[PDB]
Amino acid sequence: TSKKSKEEILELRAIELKHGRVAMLAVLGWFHVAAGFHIIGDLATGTYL
Amino acid sequence: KEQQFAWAKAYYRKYNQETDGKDPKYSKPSTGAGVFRKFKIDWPNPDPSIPDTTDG
Ligand code: CLA
Ligand SMILES: CC1=C(C#C/C(C)=C/C=C/C(C)=C/C=C/C=C(C)/C=C/C=C(C)/C=C/[C@@]23O[C@]2(C)C[C@@H](O)CC3(C)C)C(C)(C)C[C@H](O)C1
Repeated sequence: TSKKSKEEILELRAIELKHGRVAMLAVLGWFHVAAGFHIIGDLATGTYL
Repeated sequence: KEQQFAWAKAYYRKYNQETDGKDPKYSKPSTGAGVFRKFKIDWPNPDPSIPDTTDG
């Protein structure tokens, strides 16, 4: 960011925040499904995923 | 009157049914009878304490 302009810095922060939020939700869902608790898939496939 | 009610009884026996014929399954219990697993109500992550056998 040393040579970037303000718009580029704001876009970098937007990318960072989108990735961070997606990653937080991803970890939540990953642990949720790794604990079992995967009902949508269970019901859709008729079997325990 | 005896003949009248004899004819009435004949007509009753011919045209009337004891029961509507509803499926017996709707009368059988589901919970507490030991046959819970048949209905697959709690299949995802089933409760271990409930016996797996469906014999009742
Ligand atoms: C990065 C996020 C992310 C991604 C990519 C996925 C992807 C997937 N999940 Mg999900 N999941 C997530 C988060 C995520 N999950 C979270 C946070 C939870 C709750 C802890 C779950 C709980 C969950 C279960 C219980 C199951 C899945 C399953 C699945 C698969 C099928 C889709 C489905 O219906 O699940 C989605 C189900 C949900 C309950 C998702 C809830 C999402 C919350 C409410 C966040 C909403 C954010 C919102 C849109 C933000 C606003 C933005 C807007 C203003 C622009 C798929 C691979 C299935 C699977 O793989 O089974 C083997 C399955 O059974 N997920
Ligand atoms: C009736 C029936 C069935 C059914 C059904 C139904 C109705 C199922 C419903 C499922 C449902 C309701 C599933 C929701 C998923 C939501 C997800 C994954 C959201 C992700 C959200 C994400 C990844 C968000 C990301 C971002 O927001 C972040 C973090 C920041 C923003 O800047 C940018 C974006 C927007 C990218 C069975 C049970 C399947 C089988 C049975 O036989 C018959």
